[PDB]
Amino acid sequence: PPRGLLARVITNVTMVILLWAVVWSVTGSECLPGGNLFGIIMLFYCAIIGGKLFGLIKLPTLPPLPPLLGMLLAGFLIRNVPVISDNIQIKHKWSSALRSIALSVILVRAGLGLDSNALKKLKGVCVRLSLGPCLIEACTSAVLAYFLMGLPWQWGFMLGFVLGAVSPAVVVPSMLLLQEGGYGVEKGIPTLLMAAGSFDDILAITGFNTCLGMAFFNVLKGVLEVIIGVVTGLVLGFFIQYFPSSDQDNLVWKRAFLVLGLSVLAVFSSTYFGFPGSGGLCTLVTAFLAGRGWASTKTDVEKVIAVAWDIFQPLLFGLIGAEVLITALRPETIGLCVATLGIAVLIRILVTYLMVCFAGFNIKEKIFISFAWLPKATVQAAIGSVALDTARSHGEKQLEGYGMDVLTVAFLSIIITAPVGSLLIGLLGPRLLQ
Amino acid sequence: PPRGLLARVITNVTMVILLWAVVWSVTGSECLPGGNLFGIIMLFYCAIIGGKLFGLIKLPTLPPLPPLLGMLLAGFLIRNVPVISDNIQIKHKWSSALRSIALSVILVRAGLGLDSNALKKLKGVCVRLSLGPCLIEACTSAVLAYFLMGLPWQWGFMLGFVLGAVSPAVVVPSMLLLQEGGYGVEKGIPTLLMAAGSFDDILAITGFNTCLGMAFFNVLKGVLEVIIGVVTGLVLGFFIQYFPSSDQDNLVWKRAFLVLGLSVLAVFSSTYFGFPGSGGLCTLVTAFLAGRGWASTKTDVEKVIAVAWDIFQPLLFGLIGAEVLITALRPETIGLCVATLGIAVLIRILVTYLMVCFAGFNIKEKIFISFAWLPKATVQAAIGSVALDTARSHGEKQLEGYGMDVLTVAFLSIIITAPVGSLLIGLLGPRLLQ
Repeated sequence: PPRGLLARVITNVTMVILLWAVVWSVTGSECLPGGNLFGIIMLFYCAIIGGKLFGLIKLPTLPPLPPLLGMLLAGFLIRNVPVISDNIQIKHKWSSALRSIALSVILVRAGLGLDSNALKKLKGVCVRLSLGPCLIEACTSAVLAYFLMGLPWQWGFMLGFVLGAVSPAVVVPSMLLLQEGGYGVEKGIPTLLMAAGSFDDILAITGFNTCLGMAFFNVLKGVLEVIIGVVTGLVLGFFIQYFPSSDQDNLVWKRAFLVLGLSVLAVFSSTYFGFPGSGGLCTLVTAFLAGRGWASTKTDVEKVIAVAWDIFQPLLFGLIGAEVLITALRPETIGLCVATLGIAVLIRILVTYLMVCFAGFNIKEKIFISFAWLPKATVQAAIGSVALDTARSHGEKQLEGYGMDVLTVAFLSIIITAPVGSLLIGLLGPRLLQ
Repeated sequence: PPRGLLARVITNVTMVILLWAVVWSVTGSECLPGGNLFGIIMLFYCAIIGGKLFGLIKLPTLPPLPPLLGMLLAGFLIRNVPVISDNIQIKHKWSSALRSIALSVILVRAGLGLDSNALKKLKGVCVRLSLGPCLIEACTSAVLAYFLMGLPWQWGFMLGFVLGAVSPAVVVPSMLLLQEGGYGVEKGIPTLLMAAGSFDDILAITGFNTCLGMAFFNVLKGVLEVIIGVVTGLVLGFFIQYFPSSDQDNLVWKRAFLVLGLSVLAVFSSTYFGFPGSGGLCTLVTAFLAGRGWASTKTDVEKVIAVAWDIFQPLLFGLIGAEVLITALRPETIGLCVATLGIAVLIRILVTYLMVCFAGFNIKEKIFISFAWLPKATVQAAIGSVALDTARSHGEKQLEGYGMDVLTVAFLSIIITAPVGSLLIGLLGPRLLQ
């Protein structure tokens, strides 16, 4: 009599090797332990098992253990071991492309899940929260960094823009899960945070690019990117609410690919044209415009996108933590960098609390919004790599040394504020605004 | 208001180009019109539309037009036009690999649909039908060709083996439709023809290889191929009836994928090792062992394999008909080749009729069996291409001319007897054994 315990494993093993051989025939060395495709699958599995372990094995009693910490730790262990990192290697273009795709997935889901009429009721708070804390934190961090490390204003201002950048990837999943359940009456608070933390990305890169050029105009170029992004999103919006009608079938599957596929294509086309970052605004506008014109087909396509986002979630964080090979063990008095990021994070809490004292937020809503700007994600990692690449083209040792310090504080910030911030908002949601 | 008729096409077009752009990013090449992957998709679509046109627009009134004729014409047009020959091209390695995969699909489906206890009731007639008419037809064709074309016995014997060959790639779909429909009482007649005309490929290639070596031992090697195939099939048979059990879930998809993958792996492993054709019998034995196990999910997985076979059927015919550019317009007294082909077909009818006069087949069954061995398939094309490759390595003008003549008659035979034979058996099914 066959045994189910000894038959499930055998069947799965045979299926895996059979599928492995098929891809090996069409690719070759990629499926070999040393290759790109093999590394992506192994990194995907490593991130999956890391998330499961962090939350089901050693989870804390009262606060559930978020999988974000496990994903970053899994990527850190993979890259920071020469024998392990030898087999799994990923090209820079694939890492950048996967980052752009995953970032587009979380943005379109936020726009699709955003509630209408929220902008009309309160738009000033969203604009002030998008511009206010980002500029104040960058200035305060630059001043705090100045006269402490010795680097000039060109490096100080550049570090401030990189350090202050709210990341949609780490906040949107928290808001949508909270919004689906809901505590009390959600008066647009989840929509306010989701929309506000999107325009920040454009300003952060625009300031970073302009400041980088000074260390080597672009201010007007960034404005054109915002204008183009709105126009491109608006044009694509009318072609998703009109061509797909009730006459067509398979509405759930057909239109989910359409909105997601155009979102990915828009970002790559904008980046290839010469003005990156306009795609991030285009997908949000396209998703918001589509929701305006959907025939109550919101939750139908939300489930498909949610599954797609859940797939890319381990993949996105795995790439972020798998690029710390250079500074694996380089003790260079990192305590000073901790103080610089810690003060700026502390200032970030205070300024965000101040900006939400106008109306509506009486007592508890101020605290939740202030703590919702803690986590950081790929946005810092992408610009940080670009700064290193520009530095290591015609720069001498001093420029290389300064660039290394920027990487250390930027990587450390993602290690600290991302899992703690995501964990804090998860447990404080049912404990602050219920 | 949007119009569904004018929007469905637009939605489909946008989806296709968006999906096409995704492949462009993943694959650095093969996406342009000059790529081989683009040609595969075009050939697949051209064969699909060709089959639909031949049978739904200009179909004859009483006899339905089979799609086999349309597939051959569609492939012929693509290759036989100079401006449509260089823009779209397909490499030889992919064509050879796809032929083996398509051949494996029809073999496993034929074995799965085979009726149990059919071999035990009458196996002598199956062996005689497999060996008798095939060898006699090859000998008669060589003698008939001799004293007519002037080629020596080395070329005459090789032509006879290539000309005389029964392939299940065409007859099995006709038999399965007959089995599914049912007329009167089916005493294993469809299964008898499928089983007898399944392992004849091994004998055909063994004779071709033996004759090629003499024209440049193999008999002993061919016997070993049969022995290895039976042993591999027997061992693999117990691994599909035991490991996949009712305890697991999604048996329909899991078992169908498992048998398809193992069949492909066995054929590729045998071909790469140095003895091609052994995997052809191995999948038949493996399917027979799976059929004898009686998993009770035959019809559940037959539909899935039938859909897969229906997908690969235009692809297999498209590759065969896309290698006729060499002999597009070469008038070299082809009437003699037609006469030799007609006599060989006439000889095949007589010998097949003689071998089915033992028992059971009273009047109508003899006619059906004789007409069931007329259609031919890729078996001739594969060996014919090998003969051309061997000829064009150290051969002079006379050998080159002889090799071209062998291809012309072989290509002509496939063009004639395959669609006419398939059409003839299709209309005679409900009119002979009713």
